[PDB]
Amino acid sequence: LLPHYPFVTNDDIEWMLSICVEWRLPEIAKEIYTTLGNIESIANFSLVKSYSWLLFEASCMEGQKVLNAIVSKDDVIIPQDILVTNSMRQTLA
Amino acid sequence: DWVEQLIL
Amino acid sequence: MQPFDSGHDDLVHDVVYDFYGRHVATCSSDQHIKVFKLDKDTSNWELSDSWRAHDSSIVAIDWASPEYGRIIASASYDKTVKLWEEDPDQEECSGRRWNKLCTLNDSKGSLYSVKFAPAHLGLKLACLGNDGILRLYDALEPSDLRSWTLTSEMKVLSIPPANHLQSDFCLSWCPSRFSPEKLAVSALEQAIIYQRGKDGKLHVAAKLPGHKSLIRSISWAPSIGRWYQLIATGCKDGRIRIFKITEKLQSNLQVELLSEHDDHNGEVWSVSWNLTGTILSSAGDDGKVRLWKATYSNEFKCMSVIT
Amino acid sequence: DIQMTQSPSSLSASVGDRVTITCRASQSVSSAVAWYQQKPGKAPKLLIYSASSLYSGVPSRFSGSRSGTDFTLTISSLQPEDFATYYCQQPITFGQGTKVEIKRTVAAPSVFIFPPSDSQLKSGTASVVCLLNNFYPREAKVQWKVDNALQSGNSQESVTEQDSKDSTYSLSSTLTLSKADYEKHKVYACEVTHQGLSSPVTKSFNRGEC
Amino acid sequence: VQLVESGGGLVQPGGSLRLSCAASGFNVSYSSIHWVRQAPGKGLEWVASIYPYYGSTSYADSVKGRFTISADTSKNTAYLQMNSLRAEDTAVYYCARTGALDYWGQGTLVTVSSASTKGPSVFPLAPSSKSTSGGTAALGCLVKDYFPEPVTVSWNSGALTSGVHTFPAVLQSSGLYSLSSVVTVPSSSLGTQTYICNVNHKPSNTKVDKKVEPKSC
Repeated sequence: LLPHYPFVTNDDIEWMLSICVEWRLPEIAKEIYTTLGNIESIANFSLVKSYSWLLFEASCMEGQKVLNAIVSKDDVIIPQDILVTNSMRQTLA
Repeated sequence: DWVEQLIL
Repeated sequence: MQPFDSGHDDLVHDVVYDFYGRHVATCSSDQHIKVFKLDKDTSNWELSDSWRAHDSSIVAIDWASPEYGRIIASASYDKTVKLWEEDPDQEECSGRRWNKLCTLNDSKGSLYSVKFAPAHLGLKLACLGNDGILRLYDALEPSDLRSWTLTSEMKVLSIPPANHLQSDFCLSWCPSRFSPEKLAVSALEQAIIYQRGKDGKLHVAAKLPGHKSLIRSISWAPSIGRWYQLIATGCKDGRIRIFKITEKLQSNLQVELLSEHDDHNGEVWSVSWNLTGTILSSAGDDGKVRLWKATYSNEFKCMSVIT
Repeated sequence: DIQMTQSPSSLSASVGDRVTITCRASQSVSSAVAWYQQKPGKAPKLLIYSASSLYSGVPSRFSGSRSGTDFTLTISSLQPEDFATYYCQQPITFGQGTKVEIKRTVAAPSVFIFPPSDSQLKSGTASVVCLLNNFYPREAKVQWKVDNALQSGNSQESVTEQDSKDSTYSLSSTLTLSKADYEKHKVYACEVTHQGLSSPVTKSFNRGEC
Repeated sequence: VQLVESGGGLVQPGGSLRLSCAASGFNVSYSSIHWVRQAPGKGLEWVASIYPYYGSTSYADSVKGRFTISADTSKNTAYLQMNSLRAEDTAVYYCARTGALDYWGQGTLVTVSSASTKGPSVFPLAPSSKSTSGGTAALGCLVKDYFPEPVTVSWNSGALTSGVHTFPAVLQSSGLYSLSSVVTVPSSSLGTQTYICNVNHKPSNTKVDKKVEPKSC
């Protein structure tokens, strides 16, 4: 049933997730999230293949060469939330 | 930490 | 909720809802595919995009799970199956909002149906046509929505006579997530069920006996809550049929007939299910739509008649 | 602390006109800039976030853009309901605001003078009031005269907000005197100078006459 | 979705007030609550914020050491405790949230001063005896010497609204406010219709009704 929940807000999604937790539906949560993932959006997202692609993109951007990058290396909250290989590589770059 | 993850 | 014009010149064959029920895909003989959007503010349906997609009459259509993006599939009499993906970076009604992702030409006969498989199996799909051969296709690498390989081919019918305009074929996967992969197929008078074997191949696991004419429609019902499966069929003999399938000549599948209904007095063209498989719909010659609910005894009763 | 400078601080534009408001950050902030609209007497309403993302439900005539350290809010076709103060935002700091009004044809004021009531004098003070009704533009000049002597420092004025239908202003001016000073003089007059007026208008009364 | 703000009003200087912001419709626990204030006729001033996630708080220089922002995730409610309040702190106070600032409090007015609440006096602005025949006349009421703001004015209990202008108050050098309200009516109705102005000053619980008519000689 849950996958059909008419979520819109952030809270709606968090509710869904909370129910996936409460019932232990990691495959469901993984799917819901997959639906959410589908530049800023990509940054927010940062399955294995996708992560690899994101890594490659980051590398390309670095070779070509802001807040997100600093966080990887309001702000405190972001650092707390952040607290993977692709990410580490981008941070190194 | 960031430089230990880059070396890995 | 007043009627509206599709924008099609020739007769319309299929209409399908997206996952959220806020979008609709239409395909007609004028070789066009239209996509409508349900505006939040003004509760009206308004054309999102229209475009020419085939060289012949487009008969079937279907949406893929949202967890794979915005994807539509079409089947036409031009012996092909095409796949499209919405590009949000295009104006609506521009005719360029949906890019062809691929084409499947393996069929050597016109195609009558195409259905995506349940998301819990990956981007998968099936198709059936004049050649009487069901084909399964898989988008092996979910990143390459062009990498469509052919997963399987099965001969449904064996000897289709070269002189019959009277042809009908239908598909419907078992939506169930916690049940072994399987799908239903109708071919003329026959209706048979396929199930994935341990060998990763499709085998005929049963047949739905009783049809005394052409099967116009079939759909597998969502078995949320139940331990059994239910599939309904709208035959040309004027009867709606509801079969109960339980798994406990070489099958592991049982087949019960739960109901039969002739209330339509004429051919039953469309048979559809609820999102919960709680309501079943039927439409036919009498120009009426009937909604059915299940009794406590598991019989089916008409809870309303629209016209 | 970061300063956000909006230009202009005030503007007048016709319905259907394209309107541009700019905001310059003291130092280099990143696209972390939002635009708001505030009607008078009400909470601000978000228009734009991340410099160029349109907040959900907001009419598409509103758009945001960035060029380096210059942030731009654009209204592609100004509507009568769009009068407000607009604010940019990057401690969190807000720009000083840009007031947007609707421009229209000149409208001359109607002028009225009111003597102090008996009840007011009755308490020791005398307020004389000059009303300028339904005019445009806002810049009207009131000059009080008492027995033809110019007055300064003993008057105050205020102006209504623009009328929502005809776009005019009204203005009230109050001349305040002691009862004693009021009683030392005969002719009380308010002289109004305004674009719509081809020459100044004077309304007056004589103290204690009817 | 809705923020709710309560607990402002009138407060003596050096005094204290706790403002509440009761939230609903969103995840208080991962949001940030901000307080932004607006002094009469001025722009918006951000004073403080709190992360409900980390509990981190921060403050504008102008309120630091006097204002404390806090939050109770278990009742979805945030607070701003305002100590040693000053005239400079008089303002409408808004609570707002971030997950930009998409959700805003309806605002509550904090007025900070020692002056006693004083009801206004209400005087007629009587229609000129020289009012033009077949023309338009003006009449009004002058609402003088009250503190603090605000005052409201209606005509004929709300039944007369057309041609009404109620002006912004001005602050006299005495420290008391004055405002005027006027309406234009046809001249031929001065003999025949009744015009009554209705003034309310909630802070002092003053209500006055004053009939405005031409002066007799």
